[PDB]
Amino acid sequence: KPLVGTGMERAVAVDSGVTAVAKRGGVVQYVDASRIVIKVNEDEMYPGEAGIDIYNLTKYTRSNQNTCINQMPCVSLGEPVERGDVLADGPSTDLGELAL
Amino acid sequence: EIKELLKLGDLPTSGQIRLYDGRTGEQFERPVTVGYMYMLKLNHLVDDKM
Amino acid sequence: VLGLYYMTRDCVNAKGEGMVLTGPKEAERLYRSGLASLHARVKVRITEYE
Amino acid sequence: AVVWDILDEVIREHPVLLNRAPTLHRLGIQAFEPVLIEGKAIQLHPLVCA
Amino acid sequence: GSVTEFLKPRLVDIEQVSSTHAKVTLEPLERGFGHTLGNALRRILLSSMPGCAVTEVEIDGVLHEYSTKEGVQEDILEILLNLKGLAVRVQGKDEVILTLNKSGIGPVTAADITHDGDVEIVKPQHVICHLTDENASISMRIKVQRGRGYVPASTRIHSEEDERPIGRLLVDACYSPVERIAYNVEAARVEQRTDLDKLVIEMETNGTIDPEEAIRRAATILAEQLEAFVDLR
Amino acid sequence: SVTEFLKPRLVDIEQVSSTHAKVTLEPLERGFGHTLGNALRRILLSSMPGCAVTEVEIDGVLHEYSTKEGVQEDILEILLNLKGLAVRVQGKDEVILTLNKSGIGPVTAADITHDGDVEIVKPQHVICHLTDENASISMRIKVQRGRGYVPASTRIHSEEDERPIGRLLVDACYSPVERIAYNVEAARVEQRTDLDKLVIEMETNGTIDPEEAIRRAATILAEQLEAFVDLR
Repeated sequence: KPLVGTGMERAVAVDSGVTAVAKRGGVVQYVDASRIVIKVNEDEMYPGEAGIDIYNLTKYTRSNQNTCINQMPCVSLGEPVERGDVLADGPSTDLGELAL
Repeated sequence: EIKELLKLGDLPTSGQIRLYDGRTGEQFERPVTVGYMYMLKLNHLVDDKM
Repeated sequence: VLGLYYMTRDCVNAKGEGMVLTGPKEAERLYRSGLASLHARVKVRITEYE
Repeated sequence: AVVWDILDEVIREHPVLLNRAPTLHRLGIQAFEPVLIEGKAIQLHPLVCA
Repeated sequence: GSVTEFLKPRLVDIEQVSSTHAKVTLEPLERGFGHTLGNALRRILLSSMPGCAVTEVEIDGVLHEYSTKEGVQEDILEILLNLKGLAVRVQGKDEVILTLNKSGIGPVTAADITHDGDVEIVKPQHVICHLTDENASISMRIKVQRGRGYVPASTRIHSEEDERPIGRLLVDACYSPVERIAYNVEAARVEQRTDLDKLVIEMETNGTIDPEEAIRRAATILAEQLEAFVDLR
Repeated sequence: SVTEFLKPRLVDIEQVSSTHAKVTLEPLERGFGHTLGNALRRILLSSMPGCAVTEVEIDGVLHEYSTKEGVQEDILEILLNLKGLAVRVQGKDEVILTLNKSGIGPVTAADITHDGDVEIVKPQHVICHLTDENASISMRIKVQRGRGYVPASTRIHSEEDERPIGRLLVDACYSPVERIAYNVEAARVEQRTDLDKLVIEMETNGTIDPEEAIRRAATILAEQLEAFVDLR
């Protein structure tokens, strides 16, 4: 992280599509370097729904400028998760904060 | 406020501290600014252009 | 330029000022021994040619 | 390993023309007698940088 | 009088506050010499103190450091970076092989390694990685070398060893065992005589070296180098 | 091995004068060149024992800024001439010398009243110039042995007011060396493209050969470090 920041890093990372954002809050069910599995809350499920969401993390792919695009899980097991929370740090990102 | 933060952390308020030369060992005559800077790496790799 | 200017500058009070020194060799000895600061005003013997 | 020794031998006095794009004045191209350094960047004498 | 003689300091005091932090005392050192020895010892300690590092990683199913293994929250490259942080003490043999295997969900530590009695871990609870699935299990084979200084894999591949297998992973080597050195000198009160000084050295290490032995080895190399100057024609 | 280290060779000793020389060597490991150079500089400049003239007394002078007739050179000037007298003492710890001249011409350092335990190495030095044989200059110089350089401020004290009227103190550089300057050069051995070659340019007075000077300095440091080495 940058020690001296301007407070925009959170917003810039959130809006930018680099990071994975959990579309529904809940408690995390499964964590792995490649995929993440989330369990939604009781009040969040669609009536008649599985209640489980899955994301696949881009591990190592070529960028447009031949740089590297990687993603890192950044949550612990059984971690509560709110909506809009950052679930997978992308490149140049730390805990949802931009880190060039 | 930056001075107050510095004094909370017990650092010298002036922000300039004394240093020693690695190879010679005597103090630099005047205190030298030492701090923490955010430095980046740019795409102009020297081994690519050479 | 910064080094030259800082080297030739004088300070009215400095360590070892006032002492008379035989030549620039001993001036080197004095300063590298840390016994007299760079800005000390002293009287030294010099030689010049034309 | 003999190749490096030969390389030191050949460059012993062989100057190289050195240019910075774009040449604006006749001082923009100068010749130097090279020495070998490690790395992938040309070391330049500080003075001629002006 | 007694201008033609010179006193000899001694390692008078050694104290350990942290396993990776010690301070020793040299006494008596006469005027001027304190800085000479302080600078010499600091530079030599930072340069040439022997160390043991990790220059080999073999993981079941891992083909290169860029891949991923299921059941591990950490990617392989960061596993390697943490492995760089690992510290190992070996005294009976110049190169050694360690082993790590674990199937339980949770963090793994250096304490879990399969090791012989001659291999010692200074910081056993240091983390290596985290496992997250019951049916998965980590299995690693590690090779430790004895070396000096820093030698990158870019220089390492110059050996051009033949028949290097796919399932081999090369990791950068950093051997130096000392992290920081500070020296401070000030006048002492010994034999009620003035113009003596006590020299205090402070050093943070990774806990793999006795401070006394390290300082003695530094003195040894410095004296050996001086042996050329004493012999000048 | 890790214990093994590169051993430099004594490549040359380029002598320019009996007191001026250059010594260079290679190879040296990263930082060893600077380490050795700094250590040698400090040791030679500040810790090499030697003898020098420290105390003087001239008949008829009240203080450093007094005056004396006949001689164009002033008290500060005559004492700074006495500053550079190259003298070495055979065995004796502490010796006293005297001179007294009257003559239109040069008062040369060779005129000094010889004593068996005292050897002036550069006798042709001219102490001063005298304008008239009608004037006489008599001085007594005082030679001690010790280490390092001492300025006057470290001896000027109210507790030392016992010095008799008409006594002068000289900043005495006991160290035989006049100049030490080390520079490092990037050299290579085998394919190791980075290594240190050390060049020392050095200057002494007449008393000591430069090779001996460097030798002695190294000897002193090695002796100062001998017991900390667990080896032989």
